[PDB]
Amino acid sequence: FEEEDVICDGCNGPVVGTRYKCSVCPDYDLCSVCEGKGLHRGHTKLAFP
Ligand SMILES: [Zn+2]
Ligand SMILES: [Zn+2]
Repeated sequence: FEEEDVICDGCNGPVVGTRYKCSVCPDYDLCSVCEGKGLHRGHTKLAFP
């Protein structure tokens, strides 16, 4: 079966916990650490569990 893996665009680490996905870009996500450092805040994001 096919598996979806989310990798953080800031640090290339796996997104464990909350996923901050850009609503503008295709396929841009941040982990909570990179989100907390303020990456990519020129675009609205969705934060899902
Ligand atoms: Zn990260
Ligand atoms: Zn974006």
